[PDB]
Amino acid sequence: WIFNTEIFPTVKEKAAILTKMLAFEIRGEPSLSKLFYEIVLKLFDQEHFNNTEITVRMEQPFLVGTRVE
Repeated sequence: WIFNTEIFPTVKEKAAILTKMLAFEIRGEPSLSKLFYEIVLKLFDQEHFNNTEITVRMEQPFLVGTRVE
């Protein structure tokens, strides 16, 4: 979903569906959370001075991602 451009009309729906994936470490699933923080890290990889993300990826899962043991 995230890593391509299409007629999906806004990126806030991608943001709201990806921000829900912070329950993987709360419920106790390490592998799904590892994949999720890998794709958040890849979203921050292909950006130097860019907004290929939306700015809520810099807000919640980046900051929780600096804590993930």
